[PDB]
Amino acid sequence: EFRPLTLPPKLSLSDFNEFIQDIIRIVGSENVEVISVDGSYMKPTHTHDPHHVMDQDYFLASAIVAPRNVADVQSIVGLANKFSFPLWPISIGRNSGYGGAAPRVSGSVVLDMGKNMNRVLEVNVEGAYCVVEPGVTYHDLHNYLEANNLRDKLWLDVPDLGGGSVLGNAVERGVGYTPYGDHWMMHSGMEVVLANGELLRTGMGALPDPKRPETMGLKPEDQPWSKIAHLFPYGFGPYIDGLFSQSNMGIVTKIGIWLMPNPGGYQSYLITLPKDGDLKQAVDIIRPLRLGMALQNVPTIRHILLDAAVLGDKRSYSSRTEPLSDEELDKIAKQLNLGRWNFYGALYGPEPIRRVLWETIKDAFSAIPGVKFYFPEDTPENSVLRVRDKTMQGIPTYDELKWIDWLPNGAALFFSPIAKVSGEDAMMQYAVTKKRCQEAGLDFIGTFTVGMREMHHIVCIVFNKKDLIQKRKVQWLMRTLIDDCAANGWGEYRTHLAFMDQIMETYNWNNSSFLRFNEVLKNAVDPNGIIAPGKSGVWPSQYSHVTWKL
Amino acid sequence: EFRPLTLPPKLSLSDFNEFIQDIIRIVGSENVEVISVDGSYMKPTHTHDPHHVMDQDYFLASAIVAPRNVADVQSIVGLANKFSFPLWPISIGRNSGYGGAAPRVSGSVVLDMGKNMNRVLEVNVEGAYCVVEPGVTYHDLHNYLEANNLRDKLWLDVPDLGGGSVLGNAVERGVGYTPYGDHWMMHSGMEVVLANGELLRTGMGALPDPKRPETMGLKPEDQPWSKIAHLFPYGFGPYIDGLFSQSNMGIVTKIGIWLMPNPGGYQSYLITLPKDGDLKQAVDIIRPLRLGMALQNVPTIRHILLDAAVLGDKRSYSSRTEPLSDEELDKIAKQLNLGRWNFYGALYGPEPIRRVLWETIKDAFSAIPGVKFYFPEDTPENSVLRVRDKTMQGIPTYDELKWIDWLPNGAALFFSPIAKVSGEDAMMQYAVTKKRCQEAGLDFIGTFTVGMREMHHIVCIVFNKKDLIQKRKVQWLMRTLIDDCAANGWGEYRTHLAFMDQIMETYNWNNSSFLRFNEVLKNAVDPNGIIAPGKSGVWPSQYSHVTWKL
Amino acid sequence: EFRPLTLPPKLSLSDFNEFIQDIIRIVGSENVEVISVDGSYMKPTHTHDPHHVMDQDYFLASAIVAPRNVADVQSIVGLANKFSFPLWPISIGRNSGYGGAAPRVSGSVVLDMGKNMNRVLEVNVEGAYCVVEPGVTYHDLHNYLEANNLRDKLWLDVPDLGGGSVLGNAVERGVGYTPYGDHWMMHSGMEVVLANGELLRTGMGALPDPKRPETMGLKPEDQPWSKIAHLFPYGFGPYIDGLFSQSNMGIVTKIGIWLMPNPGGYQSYLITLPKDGDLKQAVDIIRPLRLGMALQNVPTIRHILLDAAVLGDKRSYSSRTEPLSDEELDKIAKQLNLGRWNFYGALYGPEPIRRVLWETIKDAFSAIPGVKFYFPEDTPENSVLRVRDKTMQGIPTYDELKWIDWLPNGAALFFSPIAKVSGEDAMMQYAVTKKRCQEAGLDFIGTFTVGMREMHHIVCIVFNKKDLIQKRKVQWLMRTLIDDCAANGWGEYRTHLAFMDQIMETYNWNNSSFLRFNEVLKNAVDPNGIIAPGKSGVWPSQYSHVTWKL
Ligand SMILES: Cc1cc2nc3c(=O)[nH]c(=O)nc-3n(C[C@H](O)[C@H](O)[C@H](O)COP(=O)(O)OP(=O)(O)OC[C@H]3O[C@@H](n4cnc5c(N)ncnc54)[C@H](O)[C@@H]3O)c2cc1C
Ligand SMILES: Cc1cc2nc3c(=O)[nH]c(=O)nc-3n(C[C@H](O)[C@H](O)[C@H](O)COP(=O)(O)OP(=O)(O)OC[C@H]3O[C@@H](n4cnc5c(N)ncnc54)[C@H](O)[C@@H]3O)c2cc1C
Ligand SMILES: Cc1cc2nc3c(=O)[nH]c(=O)nc-3n(C[C@H](O)[C@H](O)[C@H](O)COP(=O)(O)OP(=O)(O)OC[C@H]3O[C@@H](n4cnc5c(N)ncnc54)[C@H](O)[C@@H]3O)c2cc1C
Repeated sequence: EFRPLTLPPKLSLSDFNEFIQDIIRIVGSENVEVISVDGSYMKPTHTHDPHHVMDQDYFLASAIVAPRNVADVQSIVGLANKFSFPLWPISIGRNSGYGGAAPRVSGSVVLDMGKNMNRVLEVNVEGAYCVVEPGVTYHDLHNYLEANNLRDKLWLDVPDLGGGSVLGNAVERGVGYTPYGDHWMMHSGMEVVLANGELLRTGMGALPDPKRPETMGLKPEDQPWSKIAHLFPYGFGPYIDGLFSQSNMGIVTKIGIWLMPNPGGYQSYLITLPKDGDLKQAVDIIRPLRLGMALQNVPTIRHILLDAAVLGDKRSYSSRTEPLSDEELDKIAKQLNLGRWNFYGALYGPEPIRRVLWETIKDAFSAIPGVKFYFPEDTPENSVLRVRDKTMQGIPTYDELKWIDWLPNGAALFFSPIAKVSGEDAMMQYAVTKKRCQEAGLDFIGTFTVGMREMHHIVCIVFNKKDLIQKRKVQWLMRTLIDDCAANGWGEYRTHLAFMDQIMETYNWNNSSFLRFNEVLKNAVDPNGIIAPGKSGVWPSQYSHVTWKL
Repeated sequence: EFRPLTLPPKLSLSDFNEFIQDIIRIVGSENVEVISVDGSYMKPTHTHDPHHVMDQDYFLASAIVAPRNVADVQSIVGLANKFSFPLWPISIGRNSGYGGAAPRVSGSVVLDMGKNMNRVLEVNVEGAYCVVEPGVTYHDLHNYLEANNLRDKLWLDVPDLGGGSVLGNAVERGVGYTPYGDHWMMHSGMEVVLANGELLRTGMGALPDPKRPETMGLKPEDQPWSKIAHLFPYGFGPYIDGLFSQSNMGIVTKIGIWLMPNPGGYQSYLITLPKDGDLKQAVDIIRPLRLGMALQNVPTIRHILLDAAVLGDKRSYSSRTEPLSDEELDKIAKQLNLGRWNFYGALYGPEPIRRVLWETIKDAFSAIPGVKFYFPEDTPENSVLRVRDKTMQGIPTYDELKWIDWLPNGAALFFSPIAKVSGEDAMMQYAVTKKRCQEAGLDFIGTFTVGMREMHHIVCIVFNKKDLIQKRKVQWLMRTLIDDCAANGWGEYRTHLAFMDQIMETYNWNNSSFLRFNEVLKNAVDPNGIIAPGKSGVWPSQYSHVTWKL
Repeated sequence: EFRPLTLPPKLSLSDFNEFIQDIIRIVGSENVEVISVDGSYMKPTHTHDPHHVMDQDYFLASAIVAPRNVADVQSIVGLANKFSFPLWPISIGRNSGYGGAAPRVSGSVVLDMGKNMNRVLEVNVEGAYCVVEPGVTYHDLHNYLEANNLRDKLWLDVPDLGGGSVLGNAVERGVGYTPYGDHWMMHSGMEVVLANGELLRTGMGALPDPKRPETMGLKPEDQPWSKIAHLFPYGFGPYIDGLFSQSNMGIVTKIGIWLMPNPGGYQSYLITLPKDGDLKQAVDIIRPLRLGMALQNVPTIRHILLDAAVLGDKRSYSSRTEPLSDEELDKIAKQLNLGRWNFYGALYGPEPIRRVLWETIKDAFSAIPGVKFYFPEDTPENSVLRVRDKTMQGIPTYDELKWIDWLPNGAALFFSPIAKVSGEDAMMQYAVTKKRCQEAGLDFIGTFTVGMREMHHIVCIVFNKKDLIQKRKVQWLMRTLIDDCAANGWGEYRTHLAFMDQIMETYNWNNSSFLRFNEVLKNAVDPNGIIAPGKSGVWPSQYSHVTWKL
């Protein structure tokens, strides 16, 4: 195809056409798409940001290319290196709130790994691990377990929605809600295509499977792994895996992800905290419990509007364009039988062990007046608890997508700082965030997800994507939260394409020593700068900081 | 000081002398040492390998330099870069069985970070972490906790001996025996001096602590960390921490290590397995128990000779120069009230939870005929269980050093492959290893340490370091084990200076893609190749592979 | 001389010694100084910052070198380039409050141009200009005019103290108080030694004086200038002069500065403004008057404590360690017969024109209740008006040095933002600055100097240089003021060595385009980076930003 809306830097129309004809020859006209529609969560867009905070076509692919297999990715990298054409690899492209599948550099080729590199490569029972390609969503892996009846031996660990890619999410250091919720830490053994196009496998994945007649003559990509590849992540020498998470250091083609054995017992629960201020003592109560494993999974502390927005848009609770008052938030909480903060958790394993932990939890939470305790059965059919009850056992749902519809043409942008696990720090972060949302004309919507010694604070900014003024207030809000949080010693763990530079600039101890070190690494492994330039604020030397940073 | 036995590559005597005078002016004559004695575990040698498998002076420093602080390390790096002088950083230098403090390249300056960079920088109760410099041995950190009474709030995680550096051990991906036994995974926030001499801090350590009057004007090295630095390891962007473990990518000056809260209950235990063949069923029993967390810590399966060697040298059990027969191992086991394999573990937490897990463990292990169960009280005063009862609660001991004295001038060399957690794989690795020890004229001595989905098989080769013929059989044994194990699909997780190249060559999937990628990274960050060239087989471009590899 | 406390980067002791011997052979032992005392304003120190906000030896020369002439500077530049030794040129080195004579990079050679390159090269009556070398202080040029009776034809333009170098001050874009107060704009024709060591002359100074018998054979440095050299600054082509002010682009050896003809009438005056709040209306009154030239010179609006501090230390007005209250400032104002703000100006020219402008000024200022008007005769012997009456006619005094002694071991640090000439903007800047001084435990001391469309706000931070806690509060105050002011859209016009990087980082529109452009220029003209690296935040490529910025 002939003429794209945006060409990547320094490339001529003729070169773009020579390039696209070269790729069409490799992958088939059916797998290549030239951009000369926001779509849905259902069938994600792969050209731009469906939840566009900047203009809709601000972050835009010149073309979307779907490799059929690893050999196609090596060839496409060969061609991107020959023509100096930047690639933007995606797995599923549902990074909603983080830019969807849009490239950081406009004119890049969006590399859709997901459409054809789809396979559940292995489900190993005794080692309790799975091996997956980029296109395996959580829903897909769930169906795979069900079809082979593996559900009674191994459980999954899923984020709030089930359509994300198991690999994509793990390489972004995404989070789920069972004891295996730290997705990046459950990995072991990854396959990567380097920027130079060579194949690399990490850890014990570098220890080759001994030759045998049955595997002779296989392409590298298609060779099995040695026995400890997906069991012990470290291998020998430098542990380079982390270089591939949240980076532009390579294209991840395969990954092993450890899976939890059916625990032989499960019980989810909801603890309702009546006051807005009860966040402080709840978190102080969580702290010791999380550290000594009374709290096994990743429990979450949801703000009343996150549950309300799952249940119905803002127009169903008030016909007010401005942010709900404190008094209106108490009314909504009362109407839903929830508190101002709602703590969701789960117990795993034998009844005798659950019983004792549940008594410990109940007892500690009782120091907060008005606390109420519920199991799924005790709540209404449409309750969030009934949805999260599936979530904390590794079953994928899509119910939580509905809070994005809080406003008319609801688009989401996530502000994701980390807080200490202490009531004091949590209140401070909340107060700082709440204040700026108010100044911006937006309701505060958020969840705290409880890690062992930290909490990920997912502030959910929802705005109408067809309101120019509010889009501008959101950009102002985001950039100010970034700065206020940094001035309070909190950094974000993950962000959207437009804020990558400003968030990396916040990690500037000792005159930006961390970004300089990362640049050095990137320019050595990618001398033509073709793999996702700018991802995480890391720019290869051919991209002037002046021209490209935001 | 004037004339060293061995100069580093390409450096003249005149330049060595200029360099040393330059360093003496920086650190003081008392902190520099020119080598113009194997010592002890008590006062480790810092010039060569005390457990020398090669000739005693084969791996030798030209000089030993002790920086007083981080400014001194930056200045030494600056001088090493000016003169192209290789540095071999050590923390404590007790890497016995792995080369002690010896440099991979002879003529290097051994950088003793531990002598003056000694401080326990912070013990944070609420965040349950500690922050340490290279000189903090486990014993040191234990005494710090005792002195401030922290013992009742926070426990340590220690390897078999207490003299190791908490940081040194973790950057080697060392292993301890409590639930926080995976030392490298308990870290969060490191400070590194790069090869260019710049200071870097990883993760959230890159998000600076907000200015305040009290900390103004501090040198970078001396600035505090922001709140989440030692609570959430990831930070933002590429997670580069693993680039600094088992590597020559930089000189670690500080690290935070997460510490376990007193569990509120503890009970250690020993399960004796009568037959040599009971390893298979034991491991199959361990498998599910480890995966479902009935086994909380890192339990170990010790071979009867490892416990015997702790209790007395070989001469005290037989006056035979050849390896003990099977029948003699049964007699020794009987004499000590141990099995042929001895399973050591521990239970943590409230009595009601310990009770239930202990009944589950006992029950599962009962399927093996002749199994006996003991608590420390049930065994003799000198028992290994009583020593490990301290070990599995994070209390440092030195009792286990005695197995090194199995033979007259006993030296240790560790062969450390990983095995699946399956009886079949374990028996096979053991059989392979046992056969070669026998061909070599050595007793098989080893432990299996149980990770979640893998076991670390520490084969403890002990040899007389004044026996030339046996030293040679030891090198033959090691090199053959390496190849045999790789041919059965097992790689080693850590090794000694003399086998680093042969073990990295084993991790050659896709034509050594892993090592090539590592070399690219090393040459970019260390253009003069001054930081520990050859560490893990990774050689900077100025070190010919032909000249330097073993 | 053998061993300096601090060596410049990458240079050995041997090279330092070769270098120094080379310079001693060029300039004489009497003109070189090796540093192996804060001194006074009387005999300034040339080794470090006498008003040290950082540690006293934080910014320190390795040696001080005094060239006898321009040939010596070219030879020193040649040697600095051969050895890669950084030079820190000073003229007089009285940059008190801005770092004194201290180099930005410690270990630099401080190039004392003033000691021997001292000459008033020319005073031209018809062209009303003077030509000076670095060593000509204002006092010196005043005495030259007096000695030749030029006082009745030409006046000087002096800053608050008379000891500064006429050239040094102008290349820093310093400010004086007569109609020729914009010192950098009164220059025309400069001589510079470039970093490559070549001699350049700017503007019409590049159009050579036509040969004549009398000037044949002169060294370039010693040749006269052509007729328009000091009359028309521009010359032909690119006007590169500004590249040499506040820069490290070269070493200024000569400059011409335009001088005002005796105006044929002069009258200074003081307008006292009773209330703290009267700043707003005063500035709005100033605005139109400045723009239409009723206000001829650079009038100043001094804060009551600046005049009080000239008259006596803080101990003489209160024995309070904390900052004076509002009520105490009113008492002090009353005691001195001053307002809370005191406007100092002057009228120039014939009586009939002065009369009319004075009636216009008086009238406009009468809209502020309680305003009082004074001529020098009307005030006491020790009054500031009597001192500034000399200052606004270009006569040098040293009376104003006394406010530095406000506190026991008083040191000064200047915070120098620019403000619009509007009451609203002035009040806002003052409020911002006042609040932070208070949080820091310091009295607010400052002056506003009135440019045509801008005001220079000289906030005079005075602190005890032997108080560690206060030195730290001072650094906290400065760094916070910088950020607060930038967030309100004000940047500083000049600063101290320790804040140069943070102030240049503030001038980051379009991703720091201004600094990148400056770095490109610096690295082209100074490939060895020897001329004052880091001056104004501008670092040559051999100085890592990570290592060197503050
Ligand atoms: C309502 C809602 C709820 C959410 N809840 C959660 C939650 O609970 N937990 C959570 O973690 N996230 C959550 N998210 C964030 C995001 O939606 C999910 O994390 C999702 O799984 C990410 O999209 P994707 O995995 O389909 O991947 P992709 O868009 O494919 O994103 C992968 C990204 O990682 C890189 N990448 C992906 N594949 C590759 C590859 N093969 N090679 C190299 N780089 C690659 C690229 O940077 C890319 O942009 C939520 C989002 C929404 C809208
Ligand atoms: C009887 C015996 C039992 C043992 N049991 C165990 C056990 O149970 N578990 C276990 O893990 N180990 C064990 N060890 C192995 C080893 O002795 C210990 O791990 C010990 O803690 C390592 O030495 P050190 O920590 O003093 O470190 P060092 O010798 O200081 O070694 C650190 C090594 O890591 C690197 N390094 C160290 N400090 C730095 C730094 N600051 N910057 C960059 N690189 C650095 C270098 O490569 C160096 O050689 C045992 C050894 C013996 C002899
Ligand atoms: C009480 C007090 C009051 C002050 N009042 C005023 C005031 O009213 N107005 C004002 O402008 N300043 C004022 N100053 C600031 C400063 O003290 C004066 O500006 C003083 O004239 C500067 O020092 P110097 O001229 O002796 O120069 P130097 O210290 O010699 O400084 C010149 C600086 O410019 C550069 N430089 C100097 N000479 C050369 C050269 N030959 N080549 C290249 N670069 C060169 C260097 O960066 C150097 O650090 C005041 C200071 C104090 C302590």
